[PDB]
Amino acid sequence: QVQLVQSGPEVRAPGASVTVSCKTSGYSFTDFFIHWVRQAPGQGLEWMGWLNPIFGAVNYAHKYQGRITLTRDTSMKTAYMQLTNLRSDDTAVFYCVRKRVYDEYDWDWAYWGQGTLVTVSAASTTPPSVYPLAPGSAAQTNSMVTLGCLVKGYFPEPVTVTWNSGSLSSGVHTFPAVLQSDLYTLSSSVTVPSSTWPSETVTCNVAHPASSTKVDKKIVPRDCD
Amino acid sequence: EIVLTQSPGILSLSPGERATLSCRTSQDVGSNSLAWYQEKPGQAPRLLVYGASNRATGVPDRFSGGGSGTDFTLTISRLEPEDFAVYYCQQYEYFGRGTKVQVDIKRTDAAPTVSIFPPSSEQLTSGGASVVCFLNNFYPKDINVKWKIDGSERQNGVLNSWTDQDSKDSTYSMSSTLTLTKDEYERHNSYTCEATHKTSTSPIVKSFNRNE
Amino acid sequence: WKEATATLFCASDAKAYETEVHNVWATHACVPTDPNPQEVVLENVTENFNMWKNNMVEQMHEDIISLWDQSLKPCVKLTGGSVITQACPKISFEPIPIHYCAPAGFAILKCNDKKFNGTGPCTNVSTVQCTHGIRPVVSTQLLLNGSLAEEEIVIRSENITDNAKIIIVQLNETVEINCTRPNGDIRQAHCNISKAKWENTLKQIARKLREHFKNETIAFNQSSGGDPEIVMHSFNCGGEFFYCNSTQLFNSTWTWNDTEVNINITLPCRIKQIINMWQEVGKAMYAPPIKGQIRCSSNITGLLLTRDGGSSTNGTTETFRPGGGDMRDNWRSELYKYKVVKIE
Ligand SMILES: *[C@@H]1O[C@H](CO)[C@@H](O)[C@H](O)[C@H]1NC(C)=O
Ligand SMILES: *[C@@H]1O[C@H](CO)[C@@H](O)[C@H](O)[C@H]1NC(C)=O
Ligand SMILES: *[C@@H]1O[C@H](CO)[C@@H](O)[C@H](O)[C@H]1NC(C)=O
Ligand SMILES: *[C@@H]1O[C@H](CO)[C@@H](O)[C@H](O)[C@H]1NC(C)=O
Ligand SMILES: *[C@@H]1O[C@H](CO)[C@@H](O)[C@H](O)[C@H]1NC(C)=O
Ligand SMILES: *[C@@H]1O[C@H](CO)[C@@H](O)[C@H](O)[C@H]1NC(C)=O
Ligand SMILES: *[C@@H]1O[C@H](CO)[C@@H](O)[C@H](O)[C@H]1NC(C)=O
Ligand SMILES: *[C@@H]1O[C@H](CO)[C@@H](O)[C@H](O)[C@H]1NC(C)=O
Ligand SMILES: *[C@@H]1O[C@H](CO)[C@@H](O)[C@H](O)[C@H]1NC(C)=O
Repeated sequence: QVQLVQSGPEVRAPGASVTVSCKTSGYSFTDFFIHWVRQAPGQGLEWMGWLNPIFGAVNYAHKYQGRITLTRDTSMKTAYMQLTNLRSDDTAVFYCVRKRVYDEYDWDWAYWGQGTLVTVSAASTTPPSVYPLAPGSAAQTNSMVTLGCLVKGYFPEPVTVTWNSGSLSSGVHTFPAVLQSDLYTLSSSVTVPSSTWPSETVTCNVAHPASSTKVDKKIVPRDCD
Repeated sequence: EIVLTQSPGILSLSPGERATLSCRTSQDVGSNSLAWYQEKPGQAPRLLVYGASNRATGVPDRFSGGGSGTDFTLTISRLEPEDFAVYYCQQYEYFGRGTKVQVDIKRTDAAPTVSIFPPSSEQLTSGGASVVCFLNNFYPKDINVKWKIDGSERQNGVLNSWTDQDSKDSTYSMSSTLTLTKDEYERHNSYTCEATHKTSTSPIVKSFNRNE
Repeated sequence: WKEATATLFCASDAKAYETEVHNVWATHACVPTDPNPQEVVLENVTENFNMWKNNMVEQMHEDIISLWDQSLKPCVKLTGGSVITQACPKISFEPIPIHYCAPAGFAILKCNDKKFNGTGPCTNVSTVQCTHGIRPVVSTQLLLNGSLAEEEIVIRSENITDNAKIIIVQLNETVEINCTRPNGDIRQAHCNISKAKWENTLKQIARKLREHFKNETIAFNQSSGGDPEIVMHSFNCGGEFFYCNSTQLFNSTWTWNDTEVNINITLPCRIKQIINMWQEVGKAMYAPPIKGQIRCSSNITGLLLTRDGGSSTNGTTETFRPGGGDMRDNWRSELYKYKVVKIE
């Protein structure tokens, strides 16, 4: 079975370099080209180049010619891609890919690697601040009340947000993260019956595995004078 | 070069309907070159069709590719929940900019539930101030949010986030967060959140005065 | 004239007494040459040839692999976990013409169209028993000592707009290349090529390339990477492996206005002892070069090119770099005219 296994995700600063490996199994390595495809969030799939394992012949797309190097290790059945002078908008998922059938058309890419995410940021591992969002003091008690949780200024993605240790899932809205501050921020909302809160505890559980961070913040009614 | 124009860019449909994806190349490419790919977030792209009309291994008969000269079509006969993704046109090393099919189970129109939250006291201790405003459980997806500090339109510092269609009530939700320095926050009083939706001819407004 | 695969045999004028290594192989693997061979010009005949799917190429490949494997003696050979050490004496090395012949009951059809692009129908067709004498020169980037096109330079590719597919240029005029290891560093050598002759050839090649990329600026650029055997014009001269920096010959741009109009071009070369084998994946180390002048003046009659892909962000310019490596393309440049057919 043809298998393309790539290396783990990498975080790099602008101007640094990155190298991605593609370990190959399941076929005769020297009989197929290896292409590399870039997948950016709003740029949707872009070919970067191929390497012929017979010797080290390469073809580099014009847009990448000065910044890309494609090598291989036929003994280990592994292809490599090196990218230099990484820019702020170079964040992308890079794929290692092979064609469908030997000797035939070269661009019918039936076998992909799992992909390697490379994140370019000047930021370092930063834990998030967890801020509670509670209604405004008076709390005009309708049937149900919407609470919230603001997870601000963390790096890198992801974070997991639960409500009451997962006991509350109905009416929960954890929103996709956004990027300003060179950091990430997401908000989450839970809507419970007005007889539930503040009568019973509603806590916001936030987990940031990158920075060894797990915080719980109980939502308390605001006090005013 | 060879440019591949995929139309339309966005394609909103409901499970069960038929999706016809177009792709037009700048040159004649015969009838045995163009290939289609399926891109779903979290997994590698998947080859769907090669040689314009040949189904790849493991793809069901729901996916059908056609066309010859410069007009090509990827057709999805019945469109399952698995099929909602973005699909790419390919010839040689060149790609179309993609066409996304979106889940949109049809529904009756629903007003958003707007909730505005002042900056918490914990954030103000750290010199920051964020005003969060949720717009929950509305339909259709199209919605617009305006922020008004002291009656003036505020555009800087607004960052939005949208959920996909909820898998239980066929609605959408959006979160808007206005971020300010704690100083600029303490220099104004009324912070209001304005939501324009298809349902009401006048916007839904939630507000709070820092005086109370 | 139905076409099928058939085991070929070879004919050559090899000398039974020679120790030259091509002569030794041909003496016991081929037969003598027909002095006055027959050639019947077929009339009102049209057949389809395909140089890119020619079994004659694969058969000649097995021959020259077999030749080299029982001929060149490296001191150490590294072939997948295995490593061999043996005596490595210098050999007499100069390729001779090898004809390829159809067995009884088969024939060879030769396409005589002088603008034949490599695939599709051919109208002026001949039938012969054997091909012309083909010298099996192992090289990269440049095709040496081959046969010329009979009218204009011809560009050949399985699909010219597919950057993954090699381009074989066939010239109609020879361009000399004199390579010398002067009798300092005993691995240092050079090759001289006429500046005017080469630059005039690039002009005409760009024009033929311009026909498949109408308007468009044609550019020649140095190899983008790979092992030394393909980044440098690589070839064997007298048993020694030459590696020549060819940058000076691929460093020019031509627009639809540059096709509108002595001194040498001398490339620095190295004689390497550690070579990357082309027959199989593996590394072979040979002995240091012989002493004395090492001279061989070959004829450049073809080029192996690879076109850069991707959307050029300038606007419109095609870039071609020297390719090679798969020696099947070398035999292909000589076997494109022929195909084997069972007599029916
Ligand atoms: C070369 O490729 C183009 C585009 O894929 C195609 O239209 C043409 O038929 C091909 N030619 C041959 C000889 O395969
Ligand atoms: C060569 O010409 C034939 C028709 O004369 C055509 O079918 C074939 O595609 C051509 N091949 C090229 C241009 O590579
Ligand atoms: C070789 O071909 C070129 C164009 O391809 C032409 O200008 C030149 O005259 C030809 N030379 C001979 C000797 O036929
Ligand atoms: C190359 O060498 C041959 C003899 O080996 C000689 O006749 C010819 O003039 C030389 N040409 C150049 C350009 O050195
Ligand atoms: C040759 O290719 C290099 C990239 O390897 C590029 O920077 C340079 O501009 C090219 N020169 C040309 C096309 O003349
Ligand atoms: C060939 O020589 C040029 C200088 O003219 C140099 O820039 C280039 O790097 C050399 N090529 C190799 C493969 O060393
Ligand atoms: C290439 O050509 C340019 C101008 O024709 C020249 O300046 C340069 O030295 C040549 N060689 C290289 C390696 O750029
Ligand atoms: C060109 O090279 C040959 C030897 O290959 C040499 O005899 C001749 O003098 C060279 N030309 C010049 C102008 O030096
Ligand atoms: C090309 O042929 C000449 C004449 O026989 C010979 O001296 C030279 O070594 C040959 N070149 C190669 C690379 O075999």
